[PDB]
Amino acid sequence: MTEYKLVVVGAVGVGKSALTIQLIQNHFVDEYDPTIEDSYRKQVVIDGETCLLDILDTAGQEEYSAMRDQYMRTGEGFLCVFAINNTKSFEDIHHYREQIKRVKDSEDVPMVLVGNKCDLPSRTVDTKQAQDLARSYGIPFIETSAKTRQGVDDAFYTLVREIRKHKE
Ligand SMILES: C#Cc1c(F)ccc2cc(O)cc(-c3ncc4c(N5CCC[C@@](C)(O)C5)nc(OC[C@@]56CCCN5CC(=C(F)F)C6)nc4c3F)c12
Ligand SMILES: Nc1nc2c(ncn2[C@@H]2O[C@H](COP(=O)(O)OP(=O)(O)O)[C@@H](O)[C@H]2O)c(=O)[nH]1
Ligand SMILES: [Mg+2]
Repeated sequence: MTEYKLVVVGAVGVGKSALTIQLIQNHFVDEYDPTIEDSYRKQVVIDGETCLLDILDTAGQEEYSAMRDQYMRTGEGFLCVFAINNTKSFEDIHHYREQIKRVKDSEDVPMVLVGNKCDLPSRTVDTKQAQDLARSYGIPFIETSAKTRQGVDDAFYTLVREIRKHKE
């Protein structure tokens, strides 16, 4: 197996847990303890490669430590998640990218921008806005629904592809 260490980041309530559990366990959790942080492992084939995905679903308080810095820099690629009905979560993306670039000490870290909850009727964050930000960082952008499972496999598999590209 090729191992890939993925970290899922973004504001409380954007659906980091629901995206992870949809990929790992194939069901939608309506309630998942917002404070619970953990890593989940999944064997999957991506473009014919047998991959062991090790996925950190981030949680807890805004706390900076040498320990947390160390845990975060073991990530090889980052899923940067906002909700399409949460303007603040979209505005917070830059902050998360800056903390990733800081602990990785690099301007090129594999990353995918994810707009989650695309099943929801009214959006406050337009696809074009998110596309614009993705093009600026030079990363892929995908809209997902942890609820319907739309885009979920594609989001994680696209991040693995970015990590492969980075390896060259
Ligand atoms: C996240 C993250 C994170 C990385 F992506 C990379 C390296 C990190 C190193 C660290 O020591 C700490 C973090 C980290 N951990 C938690 C974090 C955390 N919490 C509270 C909300 C939910 C959570 C799961 O994101 C955990 N929250 C934030 O920023 C939240 C905002 C909202 C209030 C003001 N904060 C600053 C901000 C902006 F836009 F300026 C967004 N950062 C965290 C962080 F950088 C790193
Ligand atoms: N409608 C809808 N609700 C979602 C989606 N993803 C997550 N949720 C809900 O949004 C809330 C927060 O999700 P959670 O995964 O706990 O967010 P986290 O704090 O980022 O882990 C929960 O009530 C979830 O059921 C989605 O794609 N569509
Ligand atoms: Mg969660």
